[PDB]
Amino acid sequence: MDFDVKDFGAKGDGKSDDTEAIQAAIDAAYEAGGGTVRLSAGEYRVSGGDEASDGALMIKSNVYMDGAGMGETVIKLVDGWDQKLTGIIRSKNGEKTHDYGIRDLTLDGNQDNTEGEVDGFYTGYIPREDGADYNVTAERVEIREVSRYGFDPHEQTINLTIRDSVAHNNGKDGFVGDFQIDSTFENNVSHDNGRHGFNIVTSSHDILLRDNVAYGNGANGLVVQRGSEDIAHPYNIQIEGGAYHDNGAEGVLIKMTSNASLQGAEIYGNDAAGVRVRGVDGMQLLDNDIHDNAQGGGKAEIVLEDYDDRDGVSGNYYETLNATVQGNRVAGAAQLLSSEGRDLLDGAAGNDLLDGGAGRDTLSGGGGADTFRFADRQDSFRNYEGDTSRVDDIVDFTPGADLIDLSGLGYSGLGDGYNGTLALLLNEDGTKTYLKDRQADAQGNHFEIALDGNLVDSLSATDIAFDATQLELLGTTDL
Ligand SMILES: [Ca+2]
Ligand SMILES: [Ca+2]
Ligand SMILES: [Ca+2]
Ligand SMILES: [Ca+2]
Ligand SMILES: [Ca+2]
Ligand SMILES: [Ca+2]
Ligand SMILES: [Ca+2]
Repeated sequence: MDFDVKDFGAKGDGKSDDTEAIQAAIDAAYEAGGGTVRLSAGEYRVSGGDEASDGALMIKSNVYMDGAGMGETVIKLVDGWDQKLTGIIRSKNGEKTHDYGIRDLTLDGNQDNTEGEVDGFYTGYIPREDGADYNVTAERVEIREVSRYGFDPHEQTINLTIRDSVAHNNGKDGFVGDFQIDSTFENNVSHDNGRHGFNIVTSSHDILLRDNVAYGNGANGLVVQRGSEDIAHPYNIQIEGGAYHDNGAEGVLIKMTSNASLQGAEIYGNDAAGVRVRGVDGMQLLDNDIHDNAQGGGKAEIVLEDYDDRDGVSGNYYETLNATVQGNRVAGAAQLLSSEGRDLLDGAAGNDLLDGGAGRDTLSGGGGADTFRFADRQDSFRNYEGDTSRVDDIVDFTPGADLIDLSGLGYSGLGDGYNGTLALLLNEDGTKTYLKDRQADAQGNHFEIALDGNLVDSLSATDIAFDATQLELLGTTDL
């Protein structure tokens, strides 16, 4: 059978302290080897213990707590509590608790009637040490009015799944995954939180974020970040679907992360850029709908940039690398900058800036007047003796609108390809146009740019900026 807290003396009347009865039900379920602790409809008042790590209710291995539904079963911190409480429901610190979860209930932090930092649901083994909770589940759970963190799974947790859950009106973050491994957040809503809707931090890796919605938060709707500690970066973070809109900061912020992907999401109405990527080694930005961002100021809907933490906790400089930005609808300017490696960068209807950096890159501007910047002669070249092509190709250059920014390369204009000029040439097929420097460097490399189509007769000098003054007069972007 199931274990009913009201059979253990829980009143569920909104005043009596039901902590002991709920914990007795949990302990009885544990003694039998596992089970379900069921709470009928009602408001159950709970309190904490002697220490912060005691939380309020200590859930245990093989024990699931199952209420009557969000707003129907409410576990609410007692009025006047003035003690920091790390997890109204939590597992034990120093124990690798496993195969437990919470279903069909509301956790209420009673922040209006209590003092101190309170978190709703807390998991993990020990900060900074090895060992993990595993097989943790939260389904159809609402966490509200906690002072710091609504859902705060922590270090370490393996195979956590939070689904169909809501976190709202919490102090800092509705959902925060700290060192989650092989974990899934799906079909959740995080809104009206103090700082973040969703926060993936502290070396979390192999995380799926599917069809989540974040709005009304004081900062990012979703942030994937290393954190404030000198620790390993998160990696393998796959965001699919969902919406991140009307937040006080960027819709989606990804910084100091490896192999992150954001696909199929709707990102609009945010105060900062819709998508901001800072020092990410491996970033896929695919088939998103990004519009009407930067509502509190800013010039870009999408920002790709590095992160200089040389004066920070790590002392390192992190370059954004290995970017594939394709298929997005972006109703504004996109700053698509990358570095060494092959990058595929596609703009949208806005006035975009594209620079793939070193390596062989494929650039396309889409609609609007787009600037394609080439900042170094080593960033696009062909070696004829080796018959090796490392030539950036521009897919859809439009001479009447787009601009090639070569202002820092020391070329003076079009010509025969020697002595500071670039030769405008057509391939023998008529399908490709080339801007070629016919002078080889010491390594036998020729600086070249490939443009798909036949542009020998329409591409002119005013389409290329050869120095700083020409860039000043011809610039197509505010970036
Ligand atoms: Ca239920
Ligand atoms: Ca534990
Ligand atoms: Ca464009
Ligand atoms: Ca590149
Ligand atoms: Ca264009
Ligand atoms: Ca060279
Ligand atoms: Ca390049």
